Amino acid sequence: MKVEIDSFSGAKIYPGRGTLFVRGDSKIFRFQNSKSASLFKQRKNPRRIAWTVLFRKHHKKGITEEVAKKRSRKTVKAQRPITGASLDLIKERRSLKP
Amino acid sequence: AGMTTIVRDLDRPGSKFHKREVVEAVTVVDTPPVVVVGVVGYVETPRG
Amino acid sequence: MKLNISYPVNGSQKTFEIDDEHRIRVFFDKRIGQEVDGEAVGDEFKGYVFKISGGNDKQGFPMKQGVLLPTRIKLLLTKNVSCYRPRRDGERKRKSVRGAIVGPDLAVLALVIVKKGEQELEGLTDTTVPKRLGPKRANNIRKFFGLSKEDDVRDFVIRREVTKGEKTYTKAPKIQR
Amino acid sequence: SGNGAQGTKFRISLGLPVGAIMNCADNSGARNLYIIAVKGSGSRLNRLPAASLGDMVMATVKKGKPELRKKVMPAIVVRQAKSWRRRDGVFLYFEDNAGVIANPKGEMKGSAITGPVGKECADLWPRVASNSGVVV
Amino acid sequence: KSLYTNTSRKALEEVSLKWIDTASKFGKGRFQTPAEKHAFMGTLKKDL
RNA sequence: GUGAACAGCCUCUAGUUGAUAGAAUAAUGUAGAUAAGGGAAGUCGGCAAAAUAGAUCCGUAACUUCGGGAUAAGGAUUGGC
RNA sequence: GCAGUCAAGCGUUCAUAGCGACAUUGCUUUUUGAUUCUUCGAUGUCGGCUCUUCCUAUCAUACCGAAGCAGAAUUCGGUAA
RNA sequence: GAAUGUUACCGCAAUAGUAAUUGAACUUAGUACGAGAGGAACAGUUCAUUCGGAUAAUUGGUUUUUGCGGCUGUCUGAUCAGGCAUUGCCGCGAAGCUACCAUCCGCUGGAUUAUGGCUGAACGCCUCUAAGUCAGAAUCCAUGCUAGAACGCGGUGAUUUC
RNA sequence: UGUACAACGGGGUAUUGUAAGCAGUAGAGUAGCCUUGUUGUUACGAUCUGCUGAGAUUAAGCCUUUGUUGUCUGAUUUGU
Ligand SMILES: [Mg+2]
Ligand SMILES: [Mg+2]
Ligand SMILES: [Mg+2]
Ligand SMILES: [Mg+2]
Ligand SMILES: [Mg+2]
Ligand SMILES: [Mg+2]
Ligand SMILES: [Mg+2]
Ligand SMILES: [Mg+2]
Ligand SMILES: [Mg+2]
Ligand SMILES: [Mg+2]
Ligand SMILES: [Mg+2]
Ligand SMILES: [Mg+2]
Ligand SMILES: [Mg+2]
Ligand SMILES: [Mg+2]
Ligand SMILES: [Mg+2]
Ligand SMILES: [Mg+2]
Ligand SMILES: [Mg+2]
Ligand SMILES: [Mg+2]
Ligand SMILES: [Mg+2]
Ligand SMILES: [Mg+2]
Ligand SMILES: [Mg+2]
Ligand SMILES: [Mg+2]
Ligand SMILES: [Mg+2]
Ligand SMILES: [Mg+2]
Ligand SMILES: [Mg+2]
Ligand SMILES: [Mg+2]
Ligand SMILES: [Mg+2]
Ligand SMILES: [Mg+2]
Ligand SMILES: [Mg+2]
Ligand SMILES: [Mg+2]
Ligand SMILES: [Mg+2]
Ligand SMILES: [Mg+2]
Ligand SMILES: [Mg+2]
Ligand SMILES: [Mg+2]
Ligand SMILES: [Mg+2]
Ligand SMILES: [Mg+2]
Ligand SMILES: [Mg+2]
Ligand SMILES: [Mg+2]
Ligand SMILES: [Mg+2]
Ligand SMILES: [Mg+2]
Ligand SMILES: [Mg+2]
Ligand SMILES: [Mg+2]
Ligand SMILES: [Mg+2]
Ligand SMILES: [Mg+2]
Ligand SMILES: [Mg+2]
Ligand SMILES: [Mg+2]
Ligand SMILES: [Mg+2]
Ligand SMILES: [Mg+2]
Ligand SMILES: [Mg+2]
Ligand SMILES: [Mg+2]
Ligand SMILES: [Mg+2]
Ligand SMILES: [Mg+2]
Ligand SMILES: [Mg+2]
Ligand SMILES: [Mg+2]
Ligand SMILES: [Mg+2]
Ligand SMILES: [Mg+2]
Ligand SMILES: [Mg+2]
Ligand SMILES: [Mg+2]
Ligand SMILES: [Mg+2]
Ligand SMILES: [Mg+2]
Ligand SMILES: [Mg+2]
Repeated sequence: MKVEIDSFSGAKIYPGRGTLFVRGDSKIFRFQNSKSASLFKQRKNPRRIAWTVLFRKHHKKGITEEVAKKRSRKTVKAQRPITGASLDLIKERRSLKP
Repeated sequence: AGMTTIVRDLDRPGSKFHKREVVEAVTVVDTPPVVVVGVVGYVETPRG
Repeated sequence: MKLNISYPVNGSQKTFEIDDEHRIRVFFDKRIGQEVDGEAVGDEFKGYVFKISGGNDKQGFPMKQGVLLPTRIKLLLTKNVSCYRPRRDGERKRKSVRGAIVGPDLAVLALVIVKKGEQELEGLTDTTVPKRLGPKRANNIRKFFGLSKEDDVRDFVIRREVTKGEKTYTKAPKIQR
Repeated sequence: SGNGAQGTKFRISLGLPVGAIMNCADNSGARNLYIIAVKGSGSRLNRLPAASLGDMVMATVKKGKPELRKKVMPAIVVRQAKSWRRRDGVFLYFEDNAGVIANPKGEMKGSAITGPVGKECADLWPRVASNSGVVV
Repeated sequence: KSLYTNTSRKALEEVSLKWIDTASKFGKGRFQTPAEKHAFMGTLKKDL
C-alpha cells in the first residue's frame, strides 16, 4: 500500500481516492479530489493557488524550525597505516617532533 | 453505523489479482453485548 | 532488502539482509544523509546510527543525492556528477535515475555506520583493513607525521615489502614537489 | 474479446458505444476508427453495444488511406477516457479514445502504437503488448 | 448464521486486513488522525 | 446610467404594492435548469434542445443578370489601471 | 399454413438413416376467400413506441433416443414454453 | 380503519407470490478418434452476458448549503457592507438524492418426465412391464425468500375505585 | 427531576481560498509647495506583500459537550 500525492496540490492520496489521469504524452497526473482536478483542467497554476503545498513552499510559508540547526557530526581519529608496509613500524616512526 | 474502505492482499489462485492488494467497501454495525432475559419453548403440531 | 553498511573509521564493510516489513519500514521516507537510530532495524544494531548514503532499486538504477522524489526519473547528466561517466569531452547523456527518498522498491540500501552501538557487528567492528597507499607528495608526508621543513622526508616515506621467492624487495613511492 | 485472447478481462466501464469514433493508434495508414460492433457483447432491447479498454470491436476507417476505407475490420481498444475502476482501487481515465486495427486472431495490421496503452489490454493481447511504448 | 455450509473458495478465504480507512466521511477526508493532520499542516493560528 | 440605441437590465419624479389564505414538499405534471463517456446509434424527420452571436483587425470559394453571392467559410483580439 | 396412411421411387448396394410419386385421411384459424348474424341516435384505421400475459407447430439453453454418428461438425426424433 | 373485554410485547403459518440466466478463457489436451487434414468432453480454475434485490466507503452527476470566492450593470454621497437583474452570471462546493457511470449479494433437498435399466411372467423360449423395482431433466414439491387471512391462531406483560 | 430534554455557547469535522483593519524602501506612475534636493519633502496610485491556510460558513437528516439559560400533570377514552 502506497500513499500517493496530488500532482496539483500535493495532498496525500490514501488508497482508492481521487482520480488518475494519463495524459496524451504518458505523463500520469494524480488528483485527490475534483477540486484539484478542475483547477488542473482549468490550466490553473499551483504556485498561484494559495492553499497548495507548492504555493506555500514557493512563498516560504510556515517552515520555521526546518531552518533551525542540529547536532550531526562524527568523531573518528584512527590509524590503519599503509597496505604492504608493516603497520607495526608505523607508530614508532610516528612520534613527530613539533 | 456506517461504511468505510479496506485494503488487503487477495488469496485467489488463478485470479489476475492473486497476491495483490484490492480495495473493498465494508459496513460497520455497532454491536454491544446483547442481554438475555427470557426463554420461549415451541412444540410441533399438525398446524405448525 | 540488502543494507550495505560501511564503518569508515575501520575501513570495513559487510552486507546485511532484512525480511521484515516493519523493521525495513523505518528507512522509508528518509532521504540520503538523514540519520537513523538502530534498535528499530535490529537488536544487533541497538545504539548504532546509520547515515543513508544511497543505493540501487531492482532494475539496478542508482539513487542520486539531491533529486528528492521517491520515484525514478530520467535526467540530463554531465561531467562531475554521480551516476554518469562521460565517454567524450562535452558529452552529456539522458539517463534514468532513482530518487533519493527510500522506498520498498530498493534492492539495496547503502548505509554508513556513523557511530557504534552497544555491541560489535562481526565482520565490521571486529575486522580492520589498512589504506592501500601512503603519502607521496613531499608535504603530505610531512603532515602525515607532523614534521616541520627540517626533518628531510627521504626516510619517512613508507616502504612496502614483497617477496621474490627467496628475495624480499622493498619499494617506496617517489616524492614530488 | 474472445478468439486469440488468452486470458480474461475483469469488467471495466463501457465508454464507447456503437457510433463512437476513436483515434487510430498505430501506423497502418488509418487516422480514425468508427465502431460498428463489440465482440461477445450481449443483447437488451434498445441498448447500444459498447466497447471498453481491450475490447475487440468491428470498425471501419472514416479517415485514412483509401485502401483502408470502405470495409469493416476488427480492431482493439487501447485507450478509453471514460473513467473506470481497477481492483486496486483507482478510478483512471485517458485523454482520448483509441484503438488499433487488428485481425480476428488479434494480430496487428501495423507495427507501432503511438501513445500509451492500458495494461488491461496489454495483458490481454500479446502483439499489442509488443508494439507498446508506455503501458498505463 | 448462514443456513448452509458454503465452500465457494470466495467463502473459505481467510482475509487479513492491511488498512482500514478512517478519514472523515463528512467530506473529502485527507487525514486518518488528528495527529497526522497536525504533522502535515503545522501550527495553526489556534493551537498552542 | 450602461450601451449604437425610444433595446434589455438598475434608477428619480408620479403611481402601485390590487390577483383567497395557512401548512407541507409524495407520485404524475406545467414552467425553469444541469449532467460522466459516447455523439443522432433516437425519430417519418435532429421534433425539442444545444451550439453561434457584439465590436476592432485579418482572411474569404463555386457561380453571377457584374449589382452580388458575403457577417461566405476561417481566424485573432476585447478587463482594470 | 401445418401433420399423417399406402410405398413405386430417391439414397453407389439398400422402400422407410434422411426422403418420398400416384393416391388418400386429417388438423389449424396470424392467409385469402365465401356469408351478412351483431353494431350506421358511431365499439376512434395502418405502423411504430411502451408494457403485461398467454399458446407451442421449440430458434437457443437442460437431459435424452437415432443416423448413410470415426473425430469435429450436422441432421432426425422425445421429455420440454 | 369500526367491532371480537382493554392495552402491550413476542411469535405461529393457511393461502397467495417467488428467480435466477447464458457465454468464454485456462486446464483437461494438440489428448481420446483419425491414413491424414483436423480434433472433443466430464472434474477443477478464472472471468463475463442478460436478469434481480439492495447499497452510497470510494468515483462520477445534481446545487437555493444561495456555503466560500470571482464578474458585469445599476442603486445606497465615499469606505465598510449591501439591494435589484422571475435563482443576474462564473469557478469550487459539503449533505442528501443517485449510476452496470459506482460497490456489494442472489440458497439446497426430495420427487418425477423422456430415456436407459434391474428382476420377471404372460407365451417352459424371449422380453425394462403385466406385479414389483434402479437411475434419471433449464420440469415439479419443498428448503429459502416476500405478504400475512384486516371474520385463522399461540405464548406473555400490565390491566383504571371518587 | 436525569447519563433528562431543549435553545445557545465551546471543541471536532467539513466548504472556500487568505477577511475587515493597519502597515510597507513593493507599484506602470502622477500631482502640489518650496529651502530646487548630494533617498527633498507632503500626500494620491490598478495591483502587490505582512499580520493571515486567514475570514466566513459548518445540521437545517454531521460528531461531541462537566459551560449558560430554560422546560418537566393540558385534553380525551377504554372492562372480561
Ligand atoms: Mg465535478
Ligand atoms: Mg463532486
Ligand atoms: Mg614534480
Ligand atoms: Mg498517427
Ligand atoms: Mg428501439
Ligand atoms: Mg470524403
Ligand atoms: Mg514488433
Ligand atoms: Mg460524505
Ligand atoms: Mg393610474
Ligand atoms: Mg385569480
Ligand atoms: Mg396555497
Ligand atoms: Mg452527456
Ligand atoms: Mg463531436
Ligand atoms: Mg437513423
Ligand atoms: Mg455522423
Ligand atoms: Mg430505429
Ligand atoms: Mg419523411
Ligand atoms: Mg424512414
Ligand atoms: Mg428547432
Ligand atoms: Mg455547454
Ligand atoms: Mg454559401
Ligand atoms: Mg490590454
Ligand atoms: Mg404405389
Ligand atoms: Mg438401408
Ligand atoms: Mg432400388
Ligand atoms: Mg398464416
Ligand atoms: Mg345484418
Ligand atoms: Mg361483416
Ligand atoms: Mg356503425
Ligand atoms: Mg350505437
Ligand atoms: Mg363513442
Ligand atoms: Mg372503447
Ligand atoms: Mg410439444
Ligand atoms: Mg428421450
Ligand atoms: Mg449404410
Ligand atoms: Mg415462460
Ligand atoms: Mg403449459
Ligand atoms: Mg404455463
Ligand atoms: Mg362492549
Ligand atoms: Mg495447449
Ligand atoms: Mg478415415
Ligand atoms: Mg434472461
Ligand atoms: Mg456570491
Ligand atoms: Mg480603505
Ligand atoms: Mg423586469
Ligand atoms: Mg454529492
Ligand atoms: Mg444491477
Ligand atoms: Mg434464496
Ligand atoms: Mg437452504
Ligand atoms: Mg417431496
Ligand atoms: Mg435383463
Ligand atoms: Mg420405465
Ligand atoms: Mg407401469
Ligand atoms: Mg404385457
Ligand atoms: Mg434452476
Ligand atoms: Mg391478522
Ligand atoms: Mg392473537
Ligand atoms: Mg427550552
Ligand atoms: Mg495569508
Ligand atoms: Mg425532510
Ligand atoms: Mg461555554
